[PDB]
Amino acid sequence: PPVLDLGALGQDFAADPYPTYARLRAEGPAHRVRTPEGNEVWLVVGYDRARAVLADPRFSKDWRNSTTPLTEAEAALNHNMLESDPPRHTRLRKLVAREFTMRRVELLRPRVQEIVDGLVDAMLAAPDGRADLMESLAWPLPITVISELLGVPEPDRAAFRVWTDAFVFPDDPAQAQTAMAEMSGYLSRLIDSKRGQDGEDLLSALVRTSDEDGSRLTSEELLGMAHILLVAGHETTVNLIANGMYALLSHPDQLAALRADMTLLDGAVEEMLRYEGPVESATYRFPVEPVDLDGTVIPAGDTVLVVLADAHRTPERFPDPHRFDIRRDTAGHLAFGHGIHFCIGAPLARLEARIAVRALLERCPDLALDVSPGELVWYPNPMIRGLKALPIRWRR
Ligand code: HEM
Ligand SMILES: C[C@@H]1C[C@H](N(C)C)[C@@H](O)[C@H](OC2CCCCCCCCCCC2)O1
Repeated sequence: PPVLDLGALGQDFAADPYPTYARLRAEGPAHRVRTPEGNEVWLVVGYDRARAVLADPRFSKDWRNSTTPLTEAEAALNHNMLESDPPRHTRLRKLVAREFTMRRVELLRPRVQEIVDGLVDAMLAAPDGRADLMESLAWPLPITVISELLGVPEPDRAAFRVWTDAFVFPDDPAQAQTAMAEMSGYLSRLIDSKRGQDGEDLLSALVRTSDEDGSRLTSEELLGMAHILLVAGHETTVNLIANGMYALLSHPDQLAALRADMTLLDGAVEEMLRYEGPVESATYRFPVEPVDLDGTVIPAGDTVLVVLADAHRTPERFPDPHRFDIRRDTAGHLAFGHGIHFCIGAPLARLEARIAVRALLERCPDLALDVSPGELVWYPNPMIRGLKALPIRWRR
């Protein structure tokens, strides 16, 4: 079986990748491909198998188990809980699990509500009643919340939309590398700027942790932890809010239902995650030994991508999978992963999305998509499902 080239597709595959994935699931669970970027990885498709592989400790997240080389810039950033296995994963996550529980997150609700209120105020002041939702709300909300939590100064934040329109979605390989180096350079200087200043933000608390005992949180892990916590939502929450609003605006009858009964709101957010969540493939996994998936043997050290998008379109698990239905049973979706690496930010992502979605519906009369779906442009990236821009309008 050849290597299916996804850069060849090309296309087209950016707009709607799903039939490709379903086409593979038909044959079997595991498939060699080459990305638009051009790397040889395995894809794992189909719900049951995707779910199992996410939580299977035969598939490592530690790059020591991978045969793929890292650049120096990549390596500088990889001492984080997501690119670790137990016991390191266990020790790292314990350092911040208390910060991110539902109940600690619930305390942020007034402030999140306040940030959204202000962003929409600003949005609604447009004379023509037209906006790009990505710029006015989807981007600035998550960055503002996570920057306050971690103590990134307001003037420093604009650089991050630049670095992420690079780490996450490049446009040139060397420039993703440059972005990485600059980001790491900056986070290191930010870390140093907290020392001895008695800050109460999370980054200042992590600095003292590391300084009190380097075996509990090394200086590399400290930088890794700042990095992962900061990037995670720039790539994800931004896209859930934009993909989800697009979902709703492009299924007017679901929008109408949600307007008629806002108690449906949490369920609608879940179905935005199921139908078009931002993570289309989970982060890299590395078999620690050959792994046989229904007669396909994945060799030790190869790159394995769990395709969450396909799992979410598996009809035996999610009937009429292509229907966006805000009242669907979404229980068991994979949009936040599964197993020891299950999303730590999930309560915070859900709080930000639920508040943003509610504010839009409540405050934008006759909110509409302001281009046809066919004119929207999705990033070519097959790991992150995200839009370049989301034009909307409302009645002024
Ligand atoms: C809608 C928004 C979000 C989505 C869809 C999402 C999705 C995910 C997924 C799928 C994973 C598992 C990756 C894998 O197994 O390969 C994950 C892990 C992780 N997420 Fe989230 N995420 C979101 C928001 C956030 C936010 C806001 C934060 C930071 C507060 C965050 C921090 C992390 C961290 C640190 C991990 C690694 C956890 C571990 O390895 O134990 N995420 N996320
Ligand atoms: C550590 C990984 C390595 C990948 N690589 C090509 C440099 C990158 O795309 C990924 O993604 C970001 C956010 C985008 C993927 C979201 C998956 C779940 C969020 C957890 C944080 C990962 C960081 O960070």
